[PDB]
Amino acid sequence: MSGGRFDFDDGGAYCGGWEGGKAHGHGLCTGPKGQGEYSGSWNFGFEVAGVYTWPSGNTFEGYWSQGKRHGLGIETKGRWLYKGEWTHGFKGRYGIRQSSSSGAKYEGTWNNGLQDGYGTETYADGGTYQGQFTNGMRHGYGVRQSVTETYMGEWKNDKRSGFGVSERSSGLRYEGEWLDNLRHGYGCTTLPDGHREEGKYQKVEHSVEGAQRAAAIARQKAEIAASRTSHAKAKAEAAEQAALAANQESNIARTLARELAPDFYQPGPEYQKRR
Amino acid sequence: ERIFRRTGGLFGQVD
Repeated sequence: MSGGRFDFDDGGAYCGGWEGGKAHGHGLCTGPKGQGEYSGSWNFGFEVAGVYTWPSGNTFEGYWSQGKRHGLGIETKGRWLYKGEWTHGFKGRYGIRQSSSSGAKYEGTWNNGLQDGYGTETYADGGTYQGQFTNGMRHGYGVRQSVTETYMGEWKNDKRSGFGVSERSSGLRYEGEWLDNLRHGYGCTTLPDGHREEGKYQKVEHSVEGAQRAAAIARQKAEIAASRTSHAKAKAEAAEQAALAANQESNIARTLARELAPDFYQPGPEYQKRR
Repeated sequence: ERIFRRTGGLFGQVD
């Protein structure tokens, strides 16, 4: 019903609807010195659906709750793009991060804004990891596919560590213990013709049994990861619809701000202009 | 890069 322009002493301003002394309806808000811009819908003091543009031209397009990115949304940050769920200002739980320049992506679960839980990481050269992540790193069990070698086994702080099996499409395989992406501990190596090799890099049959067990586990962990990746893909697609809804409210807010304050400079378009 | 959001008045409290 009412609205207008309110100028803050730091150079920013709110221009849009208000009701009961709170931002309401649609509105555009700029930060200190007019730097940074939210444009979208509001409900009694809180953003709902809209676009935040940083001075660099980077953007968040999607849903908000209690003053934070929350729900579905898409973040464009130059080196990469994130689409999917947001929880109280952080990426997650389910979503996809995709490189702007290459094929590299991560699809799966996130915790505290980091790759964490289960997912599929696809690398620049087209190879994959599928399985467990902890705090951004391959940690637990998972399957490392190359571009046709494949590792199935244990991981610790982003490196093969513990029991694991490495088998190339030539038959060259290693079953045993590992340390830092390097054969280390008890474990043999089978040749393509069949020639078995060194024991230490009796108790080797134990390390091979532990290796083949961890490879079996890793294959199950990759299966879980594949299910999580599929859900992350569905939530990234829902976030494409969230971004479009956010831009719809942003454009309504730009129009209103234009009517309410024809002279107020909306910085968002110029930010995005050459990005 | 961090999101600026103003406190009070027109805006609901956050934390």
